[PDB]
Amino acid sequence: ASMQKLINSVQNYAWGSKTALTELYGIANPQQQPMAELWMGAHPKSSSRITTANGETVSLRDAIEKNKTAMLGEAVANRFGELPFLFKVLCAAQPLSIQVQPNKRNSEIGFAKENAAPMDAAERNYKDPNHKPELVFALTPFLAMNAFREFSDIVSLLQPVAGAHSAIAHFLQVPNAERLSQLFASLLNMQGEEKSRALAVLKAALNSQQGEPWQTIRVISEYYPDDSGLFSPLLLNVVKLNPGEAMFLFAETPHAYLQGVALEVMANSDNVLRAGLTPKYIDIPELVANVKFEPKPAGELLTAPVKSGAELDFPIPVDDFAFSLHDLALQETSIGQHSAAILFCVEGEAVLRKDEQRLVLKPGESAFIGADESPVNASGTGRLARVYNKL
Repeated sequence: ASMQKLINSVQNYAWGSKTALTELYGIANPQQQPMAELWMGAHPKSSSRITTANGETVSLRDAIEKNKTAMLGEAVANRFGELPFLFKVLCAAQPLSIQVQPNKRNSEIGFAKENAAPMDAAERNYKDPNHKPELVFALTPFLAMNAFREFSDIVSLLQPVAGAHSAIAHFLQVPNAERLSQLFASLLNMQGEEKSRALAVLKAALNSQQGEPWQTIRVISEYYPDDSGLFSPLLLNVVKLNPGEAMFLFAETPHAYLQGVALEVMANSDNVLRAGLTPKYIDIPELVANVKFEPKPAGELLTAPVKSGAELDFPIPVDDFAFSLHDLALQETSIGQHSAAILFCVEGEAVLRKDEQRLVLKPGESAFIGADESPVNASGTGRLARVYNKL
């Protein structure tokens, strides 16, 4: 088959929505399980599968291993040696942890620092030496946090909780990167009476303070009542993405997914440094060494796409992946790339054609197109999301 309909894995993590994938796409869930992530790719823990001329399904990862140049293209093959991204539908029924991704050089350093002394333990920050760029694209209204607010923005939000902790008063007297870093670390490091004081003062402020981000803190607090993370909407931008909007998650920058359904594209790494809204241990010094305490203004948070014909590209400052949306109509458009691609039906209904082969995708279904099989022609109605490499 020139085009391969994907059989995909759904991770049933405890935080997933019991309904989102069913409401959006008709995906069955009779056991009423939490369906947290739908994986499109070649991850070894749970690769997508494809069907052979034969009738057998095979791992997409194994099929790529067997024919890398043909499937990935020479460029991706020689640079990555594998499908360099994982593509997901994320369906957060509750807020998730704050995270930070180290950049490439520090991932390499950290990965070698740690090898020299316990793989799947919980002081293991670097499970690998790859970086982890990500893009999120909203499928329903998507509440997230991303990056530090402008300092005057933080100063204004902290005033009502100045008495919460002395690190707050400290930042207020001189609101700079250094004191923001001390504040961030002190908040995460709070214990016992120090922490309960800080949390008591924050909970009370929620009665005197209306609107955002206070409202966001209320939402988080239903799931994380004793977490120092509750201060983070006062330091970090809270953003509500409308469906069709995207944000690229830069390295060294805190972020969190709080509510709603999105597509996510990432490079392949299981590194994560957590920075709150988690019960796990956090290595605060390592976290701090990997955060850029530089404000990001709200106007620069969303990725500005570029529209050319039926294609809306989302420019990504990283090589690991690219991402585009394709408006479908009756007349075919050619969708071609020098890499492997995964095409995913966001809404409507797509007919892919490659010569005589016709493959129909309904919303939520996806197909893999090997490098040797580009281009394919698309028609129908709605939109197709495409993940690929521009290299």
